[PDB]
Amino acid sequence: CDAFVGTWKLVSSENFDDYMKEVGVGFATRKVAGMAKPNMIISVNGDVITIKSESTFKNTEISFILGQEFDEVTADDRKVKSTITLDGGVLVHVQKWDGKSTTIKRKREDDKLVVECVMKGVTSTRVYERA
Ligand SMILES: O=C(O)CCCn1c2ccccc2c2ccccc21
Repeated sequence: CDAFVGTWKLVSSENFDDYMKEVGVGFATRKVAGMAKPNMIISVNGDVITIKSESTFKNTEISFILGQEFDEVTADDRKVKSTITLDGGVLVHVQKWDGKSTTIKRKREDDKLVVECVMKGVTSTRVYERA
């Protein structure tokens, strides 16, 4: 994946509070996270992909190789087992913790980067555009 490379700003978000709630995010965290308009910076150095998220809420960063499981501390402080693959141009990211699972799909659509977050019956869609 490298059509994903760049700096991306959040411009729209749907159902993100519902999603965080379903994931188990406490109210105090949802409040600040929900108002957040993060900048997402994606870069690639060989087989290592780095995704940063910067906002007044929290700075986070993951570095990974496609198809190799890694430990992630999420923005909401979950300790999860993450695996990311590239599937028909789609970056598919699964987080597993406590017998639960959530999926984040990042895809390129026109000049948008579209992020779909799924937890149980809840689907949240977030759109980023180049900074
Ligand atoms: O990438 C996204 O836009 C949503 C998935 C990752 N993510 C955040 C990104 C920016 C700000 C807060 C959060 C957040 C909060 C809880 C869980 C996942 C989260």
